[PDB]
Amino acid sequence: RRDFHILNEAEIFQLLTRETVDSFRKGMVIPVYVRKVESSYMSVSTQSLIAGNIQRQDILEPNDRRDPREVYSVGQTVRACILDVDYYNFKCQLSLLRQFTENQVAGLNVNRNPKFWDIESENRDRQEEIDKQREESRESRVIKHPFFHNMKSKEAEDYLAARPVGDVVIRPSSKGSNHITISWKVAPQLYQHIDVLEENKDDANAI
Amino acid sequence: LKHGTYEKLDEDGLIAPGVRVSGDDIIIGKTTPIPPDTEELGQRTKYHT
Amino acid sequence: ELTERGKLQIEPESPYFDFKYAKNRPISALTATPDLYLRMIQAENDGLVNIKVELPMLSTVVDHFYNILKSDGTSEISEKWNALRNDAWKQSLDKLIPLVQLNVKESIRRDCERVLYFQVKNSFTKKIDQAPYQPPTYAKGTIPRVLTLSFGEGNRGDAVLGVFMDDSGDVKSQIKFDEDFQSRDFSDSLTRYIKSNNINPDIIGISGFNIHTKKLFDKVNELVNEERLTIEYDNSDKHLIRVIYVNDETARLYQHSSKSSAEYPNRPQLAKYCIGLAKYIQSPLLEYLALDESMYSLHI
Amino acid sequence: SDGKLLSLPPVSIYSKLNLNPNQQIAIDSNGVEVKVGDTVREFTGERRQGTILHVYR
RNA sequence: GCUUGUGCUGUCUUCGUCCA
Repeated sequence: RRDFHILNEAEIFQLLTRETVDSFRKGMVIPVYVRKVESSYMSVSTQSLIAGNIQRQDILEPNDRRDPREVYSVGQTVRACILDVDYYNFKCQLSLLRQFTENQVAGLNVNRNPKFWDIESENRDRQEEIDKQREESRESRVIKHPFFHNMKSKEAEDYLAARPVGDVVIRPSSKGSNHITISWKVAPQLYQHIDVLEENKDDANAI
Repeated sequence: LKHGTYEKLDEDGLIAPGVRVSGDDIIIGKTTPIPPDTEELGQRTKYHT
Repeated sequence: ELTERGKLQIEPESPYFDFKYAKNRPISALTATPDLYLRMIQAENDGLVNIKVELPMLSTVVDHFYNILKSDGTSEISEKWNALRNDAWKQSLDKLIPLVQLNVKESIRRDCERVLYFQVKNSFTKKIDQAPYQPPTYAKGTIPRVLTLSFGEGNRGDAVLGVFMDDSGDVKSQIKFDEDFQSRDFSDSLTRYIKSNNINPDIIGISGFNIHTKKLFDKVNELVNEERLTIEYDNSDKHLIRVIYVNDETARLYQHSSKSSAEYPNRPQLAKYCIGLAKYIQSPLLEYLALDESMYSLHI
Repeated sequence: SDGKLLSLPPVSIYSKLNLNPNQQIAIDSNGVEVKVGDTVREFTGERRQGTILHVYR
């Protein structure tokens, strides 16, 4: 048999942190835990007890001029991106810049060659799911007013048809819950719909 | 332990006269022995007796 | 192909995402990567995906067999006969295709399974192929006297346990260090245990469950480098006693096995873990054998 | 974590993964911290919802 | 980075307080 096998840096790291070198390397986003906040750096801890630090250039955005302590405090965990890993010393440096924490989405290295990958199908499914995300729900509006009636434009005109000239009805507007359509009889078989824009609304159903 | 504070007790477990006390403070510190558990496994003498 | 279940369940993080839209993958290259085909089959069995085998030149074979079968007549009667023959031939192809697809699928499945079986065999052999640690100035195969030190986790209240075993494989003495491992008292007590009691271990093993064990390893290495704790050699550059990390799958499984409890009814779990580490250093093969059924659950 | 089911003897299992709240931490898509027992809803897919039982990676 | 401490009997007896 071969002599006793001595663990190396990668094997020792995997044994201690129970995290593989592949799953913990450059270009990965992990929810680290803030442990100490300082003006020039922030000391954070990962899930696997790996102590990390970030130099002041990356805790806050380059455009912002605030203080690290005001924005982030102890116990406020944030997402971070791995920049460097000291496997021997179990030390890592992180970045809070959104160019890493947000843009890194397709982190897999799957070969997307059109000859062997159906890019068109994945794209089509992508707009399908994005349109599904765009899909929402809407409901009717209820208002309490003596001259308010939940009628269509033609319905309001027909309701005012049986009434003499000058009678007024109020119905929801098609421009949104912040708009109100008022229909009044200008003349026999002649009606005017006037849109009213609402400001400082307490509620969608409120006036 | 009681939820009060033990910081007003002296070395002998008795409070000293002249000390202002409030409700739920500990004025007499007393302990009763308990057979130790298997915590002697890996506790550095920090096991409840 | 993807079913609706496949359309919804294959996420960018799921292992099935590697072949969510694969197309025209060569069969001959599959045998070199058996796990991809195995995972495709597993996803198919889950009702998510559908695997299809197709030939670019299927029309070529159909036309060639038709030309062999078709008649050379040109009359409208011959045209009707040729049409009937071609339609029956197309129906025969429709019936025949699924069976051939299934046969080819089974053949590739067997090939990939055999390849992965051989790969797992080689990985296990590599895992279990290691002779016991050879102390210096001794021939290979000699069983060394070993000392294991461990504390497990390193939280406030984590004493360091020490277990020493001789070359005979029988436990000789177990000691507790109840002071802080960073104190001078810990180092002095460890030095006294190492030297005064004539223990003279050939190699010292250190292991744990987290990164806190690294500091203990560094402290022990510094102590060894400072006190010049050279190995006793039976009757001159005396060599230092080696301190290394120890793989502890077998130790972790041994600390929970009832075999240790029957063997050591009055010992802590950490003592059993240290004994398992020491036995693994003495003889990895026997420790791997001791797993019995739990050896199959090892990450091979 | 993969989504499959296994059957193993109690001995074969390594040990329980005792994790403190300082270790068992979850962050949602928007970056707001979510703790144990909270109710969240899947952003896409089946868009299901439920209470968090355990957080790992 | 050293991190904070949650739990109380029971049964008699007596003497009292406010109405009655």
